[PDB]
Amino acid sequence: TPIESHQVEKRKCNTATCATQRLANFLVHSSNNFGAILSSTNVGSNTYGKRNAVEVLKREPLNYLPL
Repeated sequence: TPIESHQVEKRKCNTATCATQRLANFLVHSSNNFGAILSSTNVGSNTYGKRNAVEVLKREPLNYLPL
C-alpha cells in the first residue's frame, strides 16, 4: 500500500472524542471531590451498597450452576 500523506486538517472540538479526553483529565483532577462527595453518601445516596452484589449472588446460586 502507498505511504500515508502528511496532510492534516484539524477541526473544532465538535466530536465526542474531544470531550472524551477532556473529562478524563478532570477525573483524576476531581478525585478529592469524588471521594469527599461519596464519603458523605450517608446524606441519602447510600443506596449503592456494592456489598449487596455478594448477598444476591448467594441468594441466586443458579447463575453459578449450569443454565
